[PDB]
Amino acid sequence: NPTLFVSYDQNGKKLSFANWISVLSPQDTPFVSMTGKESINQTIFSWQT
Amino acid sequence: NPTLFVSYDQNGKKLSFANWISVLSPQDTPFVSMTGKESINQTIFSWQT
Repeated sequence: NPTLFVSYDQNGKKLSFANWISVLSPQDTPFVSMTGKESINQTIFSWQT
Repeated sequence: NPTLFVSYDQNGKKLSFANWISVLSPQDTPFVSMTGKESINQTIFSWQT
């Protein structure tokens, strides 16, 4: 094999990959977290004022 | 036309109203929350100073 053995002449070398993923995702949701839930039956709802 | 049932084609529909009414007309009236009232008989009253 080549005279001088260096990192560029290596085959079958492990990847040294990282076992995680940078999940940089904001999901605060301040509004929906305090609005409130109310079930309905139709696709159109109305109210009086 | 389509034998399947779709919201746009439904005829008998329960409106699913809100079951209340919203009114914001203020009713504070602080000046009426003063000292109590005083019943009288005649349409003209008076006092000495």
